[PDB]
Amino acid sequence: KLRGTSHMKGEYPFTITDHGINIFPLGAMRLTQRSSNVRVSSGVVRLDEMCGGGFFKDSIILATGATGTGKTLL
Amino acid sequence: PARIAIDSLSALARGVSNNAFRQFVIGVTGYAKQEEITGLFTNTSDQFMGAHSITDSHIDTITDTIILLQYVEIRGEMSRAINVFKMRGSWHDKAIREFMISDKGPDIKDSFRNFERIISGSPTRITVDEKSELSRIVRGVQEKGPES
Amino acid sequence: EHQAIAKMRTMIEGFDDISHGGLPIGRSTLVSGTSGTGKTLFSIQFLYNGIIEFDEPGVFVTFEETPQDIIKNARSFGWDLAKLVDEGKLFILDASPDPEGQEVVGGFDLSALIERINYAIQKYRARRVSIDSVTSVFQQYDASSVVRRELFRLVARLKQIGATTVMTTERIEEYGPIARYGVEEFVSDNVVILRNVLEGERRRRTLEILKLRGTSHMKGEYPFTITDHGINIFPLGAMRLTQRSSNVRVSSGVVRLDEMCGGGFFKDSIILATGATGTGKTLLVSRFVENACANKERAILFAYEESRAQLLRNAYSWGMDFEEMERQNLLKIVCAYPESAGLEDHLQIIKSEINDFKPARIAIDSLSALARGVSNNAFRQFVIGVTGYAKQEEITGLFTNTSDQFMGAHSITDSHIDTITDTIILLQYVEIRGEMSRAINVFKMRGSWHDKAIREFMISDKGPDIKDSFRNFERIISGSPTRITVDEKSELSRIVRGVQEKGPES
Amino acid sequence: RGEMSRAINVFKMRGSWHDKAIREFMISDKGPDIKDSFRNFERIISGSPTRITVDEKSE
Ligand SMILES: Nc1ncnc2c1ncn2[C@@H]1O[C@H](COP(=O)(O)OP(=O)(O)OP(=O)(O)O)[C@@H](O)[C@H]1O
Ligand SMILES: Nc1ncnc2c1ncn2[C@@H]1O[C@H](COP(=O)(O)OP(=O)(O)OP(=O)(O)O)[C@@H](O)[C@H]1O
Ligand SMILES: Nc1ncnc2c1ncn2[C@@H]1O[C@H](COP(=O)(O)OP(=O)(O)OP(=O)(O)O)[C@@H](O)[C@H]1O
Ligand SMILES: [Mg+2]
Ligand SMILES: [Mg+2]
Ligand SMILES: [Mg+2]
Ligand SMILES: [Mg+2]
Ligand SMILES: [Mg+2]
Ligand SMILES: [Mg+2]
Repeated sequence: KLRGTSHMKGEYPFTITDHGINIFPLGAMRLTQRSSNVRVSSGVVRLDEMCGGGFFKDSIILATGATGTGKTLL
Repeated sequence: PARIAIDSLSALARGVSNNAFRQFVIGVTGYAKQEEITGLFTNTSDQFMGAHSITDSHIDTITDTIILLQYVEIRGEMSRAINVFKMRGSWHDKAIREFMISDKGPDIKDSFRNFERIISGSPTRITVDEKSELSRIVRGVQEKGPES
Repeated sequence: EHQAIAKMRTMIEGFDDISHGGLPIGRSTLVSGTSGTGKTLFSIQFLYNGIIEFDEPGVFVTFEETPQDIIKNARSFGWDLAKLVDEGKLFILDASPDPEGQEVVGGFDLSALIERINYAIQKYRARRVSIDSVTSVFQQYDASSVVRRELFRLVARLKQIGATTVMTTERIEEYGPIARYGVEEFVSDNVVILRNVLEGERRRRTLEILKLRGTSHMKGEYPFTITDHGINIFPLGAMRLTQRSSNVRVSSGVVRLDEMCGGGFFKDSIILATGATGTGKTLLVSRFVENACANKERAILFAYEESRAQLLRNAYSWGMDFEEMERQNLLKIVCAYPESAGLEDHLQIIKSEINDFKPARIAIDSLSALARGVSNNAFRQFVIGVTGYAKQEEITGLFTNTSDQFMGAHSITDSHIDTITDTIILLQYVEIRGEMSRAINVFKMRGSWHDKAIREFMISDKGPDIKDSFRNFERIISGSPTRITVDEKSELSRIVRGVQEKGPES
Repeated sequence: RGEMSRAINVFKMRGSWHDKAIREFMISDKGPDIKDSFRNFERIISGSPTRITVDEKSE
């Protein structure tokens, strides 16, 4: 509590390092990430063609599959 | 870095609770999203073939583009296959392709067109009279055209 | 009203509903809870409101906080108790001990205090009274039996005086005893309990009325939030089922669909769009929000999966420029991580934003996003909320739900919200010849007729294209169909040879 | 054919190339005698296969 004002409610994980306390407001970060129309290769030209030209520079790419399928390669 | 990659988020979700994982993901995800860093995350589905869900941990939603690898039982042999399941900004291919791994790398060949139930890993080969119709012996209407 | 007890209005949002009218007049209500639970706000706000809406001067007794501080803090929400104390509408009565004190004084002071309070009320002609943390008073050196007697006295003098008091109290455990000494619970006329349940790192505050000696009220815990406006409770169970229903129609942003929908969605309906990840629920919503703007209506989009930036890249790639939509002051996008608050909070942020903008169309992209980690009973209860609000407000709704398993989903929703929604538009993948193809289906419409066809649809730069169904297919829902042909080649436009042209001319 | 026959397979080899076939294999006083694959079966992995015996192309 902070009699008199507002704040963020809940627990928050922080880490004691060589630079003291470091708290990560994993709920404070805002949904204002920058997004463009740029492309980038992958290391696989054909894959680049299937994806439509290439992975966007601004994005997250996920690679699923059973053990041994070859994500580590990609 | 301009590009970051984490091999097996599936490794990090070992033991740790779900909610605590999803939190980590959102974390390493958004920091890379706002900082202009392209990132490739690796997930290993606990069960080869027959996997009914993209990720056991249900992260698939917090992602932009999904690339999927999955074994396909073909004639007593375990072959790979790849699919750009989804991409938010682009068009991307909808063909579940085959692919070999060599000393050179990943060669993405064709799709399994003559099959059914591919996603289940153990597909059903099904040509038995390919698209040329029972008229491969074209009936016999064409018996008038050539003469003397 | 049929209630043997005449109640007084707190004017705190929804408390009155929960208490079926507000506090009983001439009695005392124990409002207790742990630390930072809302006690002092409630009390303060209880006096305030009686002052601003009924000109009912009030007396506020403090045992720990300083009279300067109760004023200082009270500005946080935007009230000037100062001025009120100036007009003599609010007398603050300081009973905090001193920074340079002694030891011993809690019985003849309880008598002196009663005699004190009687005065202030007599002098200010007050009708409302608060007593903050009586607990801290016996917190000098006492035991159960001495408290009960000393409370009883105060309460009894208060009721003889005819005052409608409110006493705050502390507890240690969120679910254990109600009060500290475990005696306040039985000497009060009414008991209001405030909790700040931790549970999974987040924090949820609820308000409960255990008892009102004399009347009915709303049983159980009810969520509430503290904001720049004070306390705010949501009677998620008091929300009656008497929402208006019309036969009007509204586009879906996509024509073919509309057809499929008997003629465009109902103005008064909750719309559910399920399907595997990547099926294009997001797309559809974008069109649904767009169309309202193309017709000059206001609509909000609450996105819990995509950034406001990305939401625009993709929206443009699908044609439809959201930029303008923001400019013409017709579309308003929100964006919020579900982990950036609890359900009680998100529910209100939505409502609020729904008021400051008066949408006609609302679209929450990914309810299954909000379902992350929450207990189903807590989620279902959220859904009912947003949904309900939207229904009783004539605001069409388009909700989105993503299924945990692509292809092979034996259920519309994993949270079984199915029956809350009025219309359902389904999306899924179809492994047709080594290829993942999209298929759209209008599963159910409550008031219309809607097509019963599982049409294939392809996504393009222009957007959604609704073709035809895989008639010659069995096990379609299986995700990976089987193809049986009694025909196919059948008419439609046989005539072989050279049927086409090419890019040159036709 | 109503018999519990074994099969071996190198599922994944990180460095090497390893064979991809699912090979039949028996056991005797000599040890493991790996045989041929089930080239003409479907759903081996599942355990309860299904011979294809495709009518070739049927001429
Ligand atoms: N030099 C190579 N030549 C042919 N095939 C190879 C070669 N190296 C690896 N492979 C094949 O690729 C697979 C290796 O998988 P990969 O390293 O891509 O990562 P993964 O499947 O995502 O994760 P993990 O390595 O833990 O299994 C092997 O199962 C094997 O069949
Ligand atoms: N403007 C505000 N907006 C949002 N929250 C606020 C605001 N002002 C105060 N709060 C919150 O309200 C709480 C204040 O509690 P309050 O002073 O009403 O009584 P209490 O915690 O029940 O008892 P005590 O006075 O002993 O702490 C704090 O926990 C704080 O986080
Ligand atoms: N410009 C485009 N052209 C062709 N297809 C596109 C285009 N944009 C997106 N798509 C397709 O639509 C999908 C994007 O999904 P969409 O944003 O519509 O929401 P969703 O699938 O319902 O939910 P989520 O995006 O959270 O997975 C991609 O996977 C892709 O196949
Ligand atoms: Mg692996
Ligand atoms: Mg690996
Ligand atoms: Mg998604
Ligand atoms: Mg306190
Ligand atoms: Mg207090
Ligand atoms: Mg989405």
